[PDB]
Amino acid sequence: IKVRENEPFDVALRRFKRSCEKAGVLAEVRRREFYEKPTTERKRAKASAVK
Amino acid sequence: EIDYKDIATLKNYITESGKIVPSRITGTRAKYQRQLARAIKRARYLSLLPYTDRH
Amino acid sequence: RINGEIRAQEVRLTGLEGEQLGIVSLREALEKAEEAGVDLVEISPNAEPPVCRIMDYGKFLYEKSKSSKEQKKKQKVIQVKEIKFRPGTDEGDYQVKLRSLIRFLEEGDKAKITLRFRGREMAHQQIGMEVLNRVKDDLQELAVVESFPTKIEGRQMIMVLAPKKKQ
Amino acid sequence: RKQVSDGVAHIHASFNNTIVTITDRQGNALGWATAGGSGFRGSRKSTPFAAQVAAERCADAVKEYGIKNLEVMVKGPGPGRESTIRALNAAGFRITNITDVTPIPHNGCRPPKKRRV
RNA sequence: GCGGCCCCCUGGACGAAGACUGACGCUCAGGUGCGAAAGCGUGGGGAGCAAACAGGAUUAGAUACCCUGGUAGUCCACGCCGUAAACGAUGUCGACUUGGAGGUUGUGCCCUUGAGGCGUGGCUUCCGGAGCUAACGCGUUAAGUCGACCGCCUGGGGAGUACGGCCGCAAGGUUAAAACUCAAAUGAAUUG
Repeated sequence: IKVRENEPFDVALRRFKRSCEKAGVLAEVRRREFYEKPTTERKRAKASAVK
Repeated sequence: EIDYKDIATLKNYITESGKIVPSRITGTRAKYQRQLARAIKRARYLSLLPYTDRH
Repeated sequence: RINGEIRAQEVRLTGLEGEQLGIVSLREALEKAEEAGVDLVEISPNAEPPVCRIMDYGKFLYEKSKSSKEQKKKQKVIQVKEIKFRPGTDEGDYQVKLRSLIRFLEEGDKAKITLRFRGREMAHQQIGMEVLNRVKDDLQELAVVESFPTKIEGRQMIMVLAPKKKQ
Repeated sequence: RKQVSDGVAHIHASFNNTIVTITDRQGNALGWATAGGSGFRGSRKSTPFAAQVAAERCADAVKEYGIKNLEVMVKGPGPGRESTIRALNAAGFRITNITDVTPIPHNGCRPPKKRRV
């Protein structure tokens, strides 16, 4: 995740690595633990976005 | 194919971090990526490519 | 006042161990604080001379914060208490309410009571005053009256009791 | 003083925290600042304007040395993380690195559960 | 119910041709074993957070919804416990009956000549013919037409309790209780 960022850009341009790290999942597990539920929530975008 | 000694060729299928690229992007057959992932993990054990690129 | 915000010509500076340093230039104190690698806090700017206390920044910060915080928790533990009373009282739920009320009062919390009168009591205020007296009658040595009701505000009553303090 | 052109800027943007700390290789104290120390008690400490004011606060606390560039230890997806760097990178100096050092633990520990809201 | 990489045993599954046994098959009352997590017994550990518990804020509040600590506990060793929305809310086995779009797995050939057709199995989703249903829907893996054999249902509450028995010291688990009460509890579908 170590990159040699320079002056002009000043913002972001690390979307791929930020998505790879994905602190959201650790933030969510920080509060409550489930082990089961996300399986039901998925398989809906692919099923719906077809025509 | 069944080989594992093409780390240069293998490097194309890893991220800059070396992370495991799903076939959704590459489009390879599942059988192939299975052996590819095995080879990648074994190479990681041999420290040819790191666990992650920040090491 | 921090750094250059200090404007008093003469200030009272005291050492870390409490020695009397007298009135000295602010430059030396600022240099000592900067070498002390932490931030600078002034306590009383309005005093002439302003009083300055030097101690390592958040060590002293959160020590005094601890003192104030424990003094805040010195106040009685606050839940909120309110149980209504109705003249249309039955046999045992009367005792249920009485036990709840005495349980909350023994907790040593502030008083908060609302009492609803059943319907047409505005022309029959006699029953209301009698049941209030019976509350006093059932709390002769158990509760103390602070104000005596004479006026009816809508269908409820505004009245505040006081806690029994051992004096 | 004693320009070396390499150092460390530890920054950690949390929900109620955002800080900047400046040090060289060894780690004798050089500079740091806290948003909570800047005020903003309550839900204001990590807010972007408080974030950036603490950022130029730390920057000013460390402008005395005049070295050219350092590394930035980017940490914490808490509120801010951009107004902080935006106030920092605007210092005019060169920047060397942006690194999200926040580790990726892999089944590390069970975290708390109580909070309903 | 099962996911990093190594080393020992391995019911399966299908494709190929061949081979020899010659009905040797299905359900299986009781009977036998396995069996989510929690929990209970003797040995080590607590990074983990949380049962109780400790400090705070809180409205009509009832230890409450959030904060900081926190014991068992979860992990290996042996035993017990055998229940769960243990549901695809569909007992097991075999035979027949429109069509399409999938992935996934394999052999055969011919252009593998790239990423074509062929016959493959097992599942997968979307469909939807007929038909079946009160409808919802189901719909070659039928809730379609049949066959063979077990299990189970007979208004609601009373009530999975009364007792007895059985098994487990332990928590409890299976078999099943009337008197009384009701005229109903229902299931699918139309307007705010």
